[PDB]
Amino acid sequence: STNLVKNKCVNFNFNGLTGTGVLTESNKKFLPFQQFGRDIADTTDAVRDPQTLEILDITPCSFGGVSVITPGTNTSNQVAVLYQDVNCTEV
Amino acid sequence: DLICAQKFNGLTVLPPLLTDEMIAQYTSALLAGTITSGWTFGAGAALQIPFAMQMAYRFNGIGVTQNVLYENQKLIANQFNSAIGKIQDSLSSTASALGKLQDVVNQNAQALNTLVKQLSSNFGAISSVLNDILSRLDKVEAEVQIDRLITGRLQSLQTYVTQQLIRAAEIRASANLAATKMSECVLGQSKRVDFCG
Ligand SMILES: *[C@@H]1O[C@H](CO)[C@@H](O[C@@H]2O[C@H](CO)[C@@H](O)[C@H](O)[C@H]2NC(C)=O)[C@H](O)[C@H]1NC(C)=O
Ligand SMILES: *[C@@H]1O[C@H](CO)[C@@H](O)[C@H](O)[C@H]1NC(C)=O
Ligand SMILES: *[C@@H]1O[C@H](CO)[C@@H](O)[C@H](O)[C@H]1NC(C)=O
Repeated sequence: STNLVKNKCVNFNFNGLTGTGVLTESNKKFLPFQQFGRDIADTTDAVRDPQTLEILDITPCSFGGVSVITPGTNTSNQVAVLYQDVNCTEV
Repeated sequence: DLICAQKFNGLTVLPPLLTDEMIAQYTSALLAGTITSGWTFGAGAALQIPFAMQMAYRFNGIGVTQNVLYENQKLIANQFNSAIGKIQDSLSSTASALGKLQDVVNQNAQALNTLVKQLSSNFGAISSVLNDILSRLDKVEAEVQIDRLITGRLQSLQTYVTQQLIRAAEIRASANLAATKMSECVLGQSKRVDFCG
């Protein structure tokens, strides 16, 4: 059993269920016997911590297309990179 | 959410270059130009003209001599104003009139969904989880299986992609029609019959 990671990209296993995501506190409310939550897409959206019952979201770590914004290489060698659809930390 | 699972498999939904607040400036400008300036802003510098005169033209466009409008102006006002009020009642309870739009939004999320579900299909391979084939078998076998995954998924993309291209052109022709109406109907007065309704 390994210490749980909160608000940080982590590989994980819960009860044999495996994946990689960002585990957070979540207010969605299970029925007691239940284990997983799931989303429309049959992904594993939300799981419950076995040792301390709590509803933990799973958001896989953000990713996006790098976009290199440049004027023509004619005018400059300088580029401004756009990381698409991420909050600015993971830089 | 639907976007979240999509966002999670490599499916990203880039932002439309023009935000709705921007579109609402254009559809304000065109709409504010047509009111004051007549149609002349499509052909050049907008020309302030009394609106009640602008109609005295747009009747000559339909063959009705303008002496009808200055005389019937009031009666035409209420007929216009009331006919506006009917529109807002229709939309208030009409889900269907937007069916054209609602269908387009649907069909994309549809094929988007189906694209996602194809990640759960065996495609003949022993499982639809990538790693669970690995850790079960020694890789020289997995090289064989992961084919039937890739061969499956790669196909399922080319299905989805080739769809979008076709569907894109369908919007493409519709977008061309919108430009044609925007150009001719709004910025002009269309002599074409039943093109503007
Ligand atoms: C043209 O039709 C309109 C109705 O569409 C007539 O306007 C109505 O006239 C009656 C009087 O008979 C009024 O009670 C209504 O209030 C009017 N309606 C509106 C919207 O103002 C108009 O009289 C007709 N004119 C001719 C020459 O036939
Ligand atoms: C690109 O560089 C050429 C000279 O190499 C110059 O003539 C031209 O104006 C430049 N283009 C732009 C857009 O600055
Ligand atoms: C990014 O995270 C900060 C806190 O770390 C938060 O204030 C901000 O709203 C977040 N923005 C997005 C787009 O996630």
